[PDB]
Amino acid sequence: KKPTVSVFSMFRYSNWLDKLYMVVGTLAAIIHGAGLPLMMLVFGEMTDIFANAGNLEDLMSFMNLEEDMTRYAYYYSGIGAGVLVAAYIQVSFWCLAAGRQIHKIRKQFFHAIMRQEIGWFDVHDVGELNTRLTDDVSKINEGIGDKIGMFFQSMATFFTGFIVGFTRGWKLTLVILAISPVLGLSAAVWAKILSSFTDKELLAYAKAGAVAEEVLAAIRTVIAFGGQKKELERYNKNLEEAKRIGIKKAITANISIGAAFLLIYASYALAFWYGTTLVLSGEYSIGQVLTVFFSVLIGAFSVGQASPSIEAFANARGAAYEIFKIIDNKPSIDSYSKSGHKPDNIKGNLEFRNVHFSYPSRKEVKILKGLNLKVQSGQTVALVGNSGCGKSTTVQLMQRLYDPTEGMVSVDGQDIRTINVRFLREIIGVVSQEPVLFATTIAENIRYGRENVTMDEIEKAVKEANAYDFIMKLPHKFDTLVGERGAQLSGGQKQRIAIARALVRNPKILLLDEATSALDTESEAVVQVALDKARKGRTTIVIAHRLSTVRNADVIAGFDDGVIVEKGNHDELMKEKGIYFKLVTMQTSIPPVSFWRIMKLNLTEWPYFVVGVFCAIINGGLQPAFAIIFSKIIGVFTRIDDPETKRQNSNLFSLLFLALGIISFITFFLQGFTFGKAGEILTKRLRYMVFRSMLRQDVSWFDDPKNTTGALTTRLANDAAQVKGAIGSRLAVITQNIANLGTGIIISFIYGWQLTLLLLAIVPIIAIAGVVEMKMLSGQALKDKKELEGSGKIATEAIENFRTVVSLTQEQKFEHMYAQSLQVPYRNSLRKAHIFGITFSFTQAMMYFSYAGCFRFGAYLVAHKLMSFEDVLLVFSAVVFGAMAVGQVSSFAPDYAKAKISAAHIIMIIEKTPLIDSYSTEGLMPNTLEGNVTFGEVVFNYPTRPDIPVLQGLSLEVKKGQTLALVGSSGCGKSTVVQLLERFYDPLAGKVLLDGKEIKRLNVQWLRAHLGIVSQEPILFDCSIAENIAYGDNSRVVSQEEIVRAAKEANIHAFIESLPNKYSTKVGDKGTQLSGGQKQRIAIARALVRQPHILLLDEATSALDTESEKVVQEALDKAREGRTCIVIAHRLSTIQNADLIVVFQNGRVKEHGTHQQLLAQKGIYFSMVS
Ligand SMILES: O[C@@H](COc1cccc2ncccc12)CN1CCN([C@@H]2c3ccccc3[C@@H]3[C@H](c4ccccc42)C3(F)F)CC1
Ligand SMILES: O[C@@H](COc1cccc2ncccc12)CN1CCN([C@@H]2c3ccccc3[C@@H]3[C@H](c4ccccc42)C3(F)F)CC1
Ligand SMILES: Nc1ncnc2c1ncn2[C@@H]1O[C@H](COP(=O)(O)OP(=O)(O)OP(=O)(O)O)[C@@H](O)[C@H]1O
Repeated sequence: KKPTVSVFSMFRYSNWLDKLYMVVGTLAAIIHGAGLPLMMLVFGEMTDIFANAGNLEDLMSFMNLEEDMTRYAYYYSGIGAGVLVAAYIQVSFWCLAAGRQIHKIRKQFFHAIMRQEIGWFDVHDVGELNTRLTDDVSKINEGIGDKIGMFFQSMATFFTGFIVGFTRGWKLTLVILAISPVLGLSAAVWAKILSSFTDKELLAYAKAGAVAEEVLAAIRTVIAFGGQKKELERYNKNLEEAKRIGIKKAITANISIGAAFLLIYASYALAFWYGTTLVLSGEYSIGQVLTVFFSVLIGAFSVGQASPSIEAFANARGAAYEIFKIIDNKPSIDSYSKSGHKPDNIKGNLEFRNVHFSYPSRKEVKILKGLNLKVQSGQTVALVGNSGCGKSTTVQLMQRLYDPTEGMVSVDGQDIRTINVRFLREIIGVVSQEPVLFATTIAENIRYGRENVTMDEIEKAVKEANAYDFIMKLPHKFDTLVGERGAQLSGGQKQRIAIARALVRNPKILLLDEATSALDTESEAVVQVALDKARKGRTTIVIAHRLSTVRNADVIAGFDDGVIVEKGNHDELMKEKGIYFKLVTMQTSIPPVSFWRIMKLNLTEWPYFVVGVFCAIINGGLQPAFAIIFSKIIGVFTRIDDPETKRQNSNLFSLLFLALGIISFITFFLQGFTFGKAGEILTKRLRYMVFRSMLRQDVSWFDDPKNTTGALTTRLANDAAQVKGAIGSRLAVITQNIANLGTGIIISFIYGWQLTLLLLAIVPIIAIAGVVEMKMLSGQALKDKKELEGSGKIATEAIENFRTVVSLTQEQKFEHMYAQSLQVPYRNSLRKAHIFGITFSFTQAMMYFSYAGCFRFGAYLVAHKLMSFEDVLLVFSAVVFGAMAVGQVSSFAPDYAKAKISAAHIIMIIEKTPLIDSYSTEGLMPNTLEGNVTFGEVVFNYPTRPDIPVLQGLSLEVKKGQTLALVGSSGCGKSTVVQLLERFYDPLAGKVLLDGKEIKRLNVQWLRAHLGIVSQEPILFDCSIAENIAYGDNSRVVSQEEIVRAAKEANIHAFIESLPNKYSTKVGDKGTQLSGGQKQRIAIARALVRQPHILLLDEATSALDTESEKVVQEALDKAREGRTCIVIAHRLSTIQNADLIVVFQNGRVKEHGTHQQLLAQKGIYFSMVS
């Protein structure tokens, strides 16, 4: 973060080869940059040879104009040969040196990250650390890459040009030197603008991007509450600012380039005026004036080309400071370490004694105050207590995830503090609540625990757990491919295979932490069976929720208020009547779009396009005008006239130069203004329409795997801003290229056809040379960050779940995987360095060889009296310099192909029409609904995978005032029925009624606004508390009285009153931290403001504590009252407070009856409640 680090300390991983590369690259760069200010020295003397003979011929009316020009053809070929070799060395060597140093840094930085222990990752954000690995290293690479050689080349050009200017003629050099600072400043500004191109500016758009992300991620709730119009309004309000910022950016860029060109042409005019004054006197010659002026001007404008390199180097140092800080940091308990104490046969005897512990982030407070245990081999320890006493702190402390501030922990006599770190974490097997799985196969995940394991032990471990049927029935058996972070598998299966993975390690001291994790009922029972199967000959500390499995335990340690007080088995705790007994009583592809359609999108802004095309014509018509004026101004001295006529003509031509500069600035500003405004308006309109279309489309469209939230926001952020490049930029590029190149070719053919025909063969190569130079100066080949995606995925999945990784003792494994994934792109970059170097060198050298070829043929033609020197200059400066300008213009513009590809998607999504339209005004909104929801033989299938049906003709019938309960396995039709009753999807078959009226003819907006729902998981908006609670009945301004009475009804109007600012806190962020109980209560409060006639809930309490669950449950029970409320919950939570129970079996209903019938009969419901 600090750029104040020594220059040479940056080059710390420099081998001998890298240092030799740097020195030879620097020498080659100094050589290469001395060519252009030297070609204007040969070009000056060549002009004198042509001009001197021209005076002699005119006086006589071309003897040695063909012999002398032979020598100067060699000089151009020599300078071109040097640039052919020097430029190859400069670009390739510096890129090779940087490509090698960064490879060491990238591997070494990942070595430091894995070395750091838990606690370092608490202070250092995992997201920020992941960002530094992928972006800061790239910043370093850009800083120490080709830009250093570019800086050396620019400085060499500056010094060589000024030396040549002073040596040839000092009088003219001083005049340009006086105005040199402003030229250098303008060049530096233009270079910084050019380098800061091709990177998307999302700082302005982030405001709207946050809203888009939150809406699209939570599209279910937005559709449920019918707030889509409000979200669209908010999105437009946010979009306006980004539109303004984009307009300003475009205007600034065009102003900068226009100022650069204006200064160039003004310098031309002043220098030529003073040069004519000198030449008429006789101090100088036309060739000497050309040499001095061109050399000094190139030198002055080249000192600004090195400006981006200095800033890049400073930023590289600043970004490398933190990376080097992490590298040289030594953890105290690092897993690597160096050997350590290691017993042969550790029997296993845990020991806690005076354990005082505090979390490093908040060490001012303490959680542990003297925990002490005496569990020996073969026993079992259980922990019971309230939420907040620190029942997982000891779990993390046992396997040396931290260090106790006071006291000691011992195992088998010896203290843990003197023990080999790898051995300890190897003998300590652990499981947690979340069964995190890696992207590799199930068998590969199993092998991840211990590498040197064959298939036989994996089979044994799977047999021990419960997977030898679940994975065998699945395709691909053991090697089943885990995809999309374990999308196929569900929670219980992941937990079972995580138990198997823990079994694979064959540990000696097991350690379970909240393994239950409320995995419904059957999954929970199976997990408990697997857990008890696992615990046979192992010292375990079993922390369990619901406090039912803790009954059977050798020592049920009572974790209450730090130091454990309650102790003993169930009978002793029952006699003592402590926290254990109390809580026990408590519990018991797309075809391309034609250019015409894309053009029609921005048709409403036609005047902008008209003015822009006119300005593009006037702007592109400037290079041939410059060629004509240059040829005329040199021909003024070529011919024999009287001095006064020469002076007057030269002054006229200088004024023409100044007028050209003024026109260039004006047209650049106007073209930028018009085209930028048109593009920004088009982008805003496209984003608005795409967002509206996305909101209108049904849930099935979002459920499609291609249409993910990330993909949709990427479309809305990138493609809707790239579409503008297929109309305005395309028109400007084509118009400018035509109006310069065609005009130059036509003018050249009129004045000379032989030389034009010869020069028409190098035009493609010169244009490609300009394109290559412009695509290297802007770093377009360096902003790319592809071919490292696999390594980035490995790094992310190893740094995000670093706790599981460090508990699994796998650092060398991930290090080697990262190195292997980095190996191939290293060699690819090494080859691409040479490829790019040779391409740049050849393309640059063609520009130097063109002089020799063109002027040799021109010498022949002039000798044989077929044209004049002025015509040769006109043809050259119109066919070659025009080609350079064509190549440069065609590169400083967005790519046309990607623009049309994005426009295809934009046009596809804009015109899309849904099935369940959410904007259909047609409807039959009645007076009052009695909430009679019935289902008849309804068969439904998911749209993404219409292969196995979910519903098999359900039959359902509910009257007003009756509370219906439905129970079944997890993932069954209950959630799908909830979705379908709200008309989220379309049933394939069956009928849905509502007070005798079919659901087809009911208005969608009326239905979704006529009832309220509570989501299975708590979903919250980042708006204020007042807005988040007023996000219920929309299209109506609500008062605070309704809000407060709903909060009172929801049993939440205590915590809100116990908060600063009351009903104004920024909910979902800052320090609100509602946990889960308060989130559920505020969600049901938001659902209660609408006063729905029918209320739907689905597993509100899923993974809450043993205290906040009761408050939410009683709030739900109170909220029902006289409403047609459907309820899905965890078994006895609300199943017995209802009236009728519905049983689901493979989607279709199984039995229908009251509680007494189902309980008395030996049915499935009795089976799962026995
Ligand atoms: O390609 C080399 C070598 O070019 C030649 C070699 C040999 C003979 C030649 N004969 C005639 C013309 C070029 C010749 C020169 N580039 C030409 C292109 N510069 C670009 C550039 C881009 C767009 C508009 C104007 C400019 C000009 C300088 C500049 C300043 C800062 C950042 C970038 C640049 C500027 F703003 F003033 C870099 C140097
Ligand atoms: O092709 C033109 C015009 O380019 C464009 C025209 C219109 C629109 C454009 N839009 C985007 C990019 C380029 C555009 C640019 N060359 C390249 C830049 N000059 C090079 C050059 C090289 C290094 C440093 C400074 C310069 C500048 C002039 C100069 C004088 C004598 C010999 C060569 C040159 C100078 F010493 F003062 C020639 C014109
Ligand atoms: N990442 C963390 N950084 C700092 N303090 C934390 C962090 N996680 C938890 N704590 C604090 O550590 C203390 C003990 O946490 P505790 O073990 O009770 O966590 P838990 O997730 O509720 O688990 P358990 O229910 O098993 O006890 C609490 O005061 C808690 O706020």
